[PDB]
Amino acid sequence: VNSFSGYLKLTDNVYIKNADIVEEAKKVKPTVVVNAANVYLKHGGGVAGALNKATNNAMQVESDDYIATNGPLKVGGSCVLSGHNLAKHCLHVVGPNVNKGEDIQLLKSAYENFNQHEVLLAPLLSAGIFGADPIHSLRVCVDTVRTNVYLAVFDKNLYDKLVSSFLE
Repeated sequence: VNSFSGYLKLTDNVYIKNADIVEEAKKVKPTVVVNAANVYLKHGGGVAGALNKATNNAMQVESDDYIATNGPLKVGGSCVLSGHNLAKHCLHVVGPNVNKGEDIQLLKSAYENFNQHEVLLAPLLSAGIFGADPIHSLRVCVDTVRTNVYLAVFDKNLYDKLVSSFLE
């Protein structure tokens, strides 16, 4: 349980590894895995699509049920649902999509949800199709999160850029 191996320390509580977050979740068995969700919890692509596919659509079925009760999430908000076979819990967090004009300030609010959980396996929020600068997103993470965060970054080129920008 929570057997993280091969992570590089960035700060006392933020670690990083060049790895696939789905493969890590299966090896590590974490208490919490974080999903880079959208407000409708439609796990179509990116991290969200990969995590959902690894549950063979169990996560989407549960998410559809939650959205029928609560309506859409808010940007900056989150919900804790089942982790299915990847984790005990999955924390679905909505970061801002700056392509759509959503406020980059809200990325702080997004990361703040991490502080309700003592250890998390997570991706960088608001990267990819959400349009934010990933190095900037890591800055906000290390400024905001006070609990133990293990970040999985798939792209080796981006991984090297991140480790350079933080330790060089």
